Amino acid sequence: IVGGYTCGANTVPYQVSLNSGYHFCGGSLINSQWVVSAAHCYKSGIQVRLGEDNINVVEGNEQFISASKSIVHPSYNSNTLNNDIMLIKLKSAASLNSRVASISLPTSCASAGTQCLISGWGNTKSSGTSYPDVLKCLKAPILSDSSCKSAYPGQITSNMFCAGYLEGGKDSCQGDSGGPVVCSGKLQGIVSWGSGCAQKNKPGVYTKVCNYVSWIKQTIASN
Ligand SMILES: N=C(N)c1ccc(CNC(=O)[C@@H]2CCCN2C(=O)CNC2CCCC2)cc1
Ligand SMILES: [Ca+2]
Repeated sequence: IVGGYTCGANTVPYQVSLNSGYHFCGGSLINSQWVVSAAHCYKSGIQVRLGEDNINVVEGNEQFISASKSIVHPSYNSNTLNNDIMLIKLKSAASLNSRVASISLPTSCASAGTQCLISGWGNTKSSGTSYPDVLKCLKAPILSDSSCKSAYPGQITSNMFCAGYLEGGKDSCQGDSGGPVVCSGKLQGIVSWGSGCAQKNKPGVYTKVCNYVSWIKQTIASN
């Protein structure tokens, strides 16, 4: 997160860290046994880290649980990043508490101008690299369909939206991938892609979760 702020410990209790001996992606807890993340975050050997603030110190409240299943959308395309969504089943259920909590799926899609909360342990620099120890936060609005397509012509599918700031300076970045965009208490986005980070006229692009609620339920119910 570039241009954001320190969230404060466990203020984003649905935020998880995907760990393979290092933080590599975020995700969102949607019930005691399932996480939503990005298909481009897929790999073998994922450990889901719940309850985290400082990812480099065991502070208390952490739950580390291996993934038992990682289910990438069968229509994911790694070139266009269409259908950039993955479900992870935990090997054991998480113990839910004030520090480890699920986030609701949407009942409907959000509209342009909706303010959302984006969070993660990704890069904090728009030029070069700096990676934080504690969780960072950014409030960002959803942009219009047309502004999104005018920024990234021929690259925005019906399964994507843009959010952020065209003037630059405030954005998600590498290492925030797979993490949440939460609007009015609902998970509406997944951190997916963009050109650079926090660059003028290049907002962030997010997977449109409302298009996947039925797929998520249907897939969890059969797994
Ligand atoms: N500016 C952001 N909001 C942002 C940008 C990138 C990420 C992480 N995702 C990525 O790095 C993904 C994975 C595959 C390549 N990719 C892309 O973002 C590549 N950038 C595209 C290429 C042409 C137009 C812009 C996360 C956030
Ligand atoms: Ca920790």
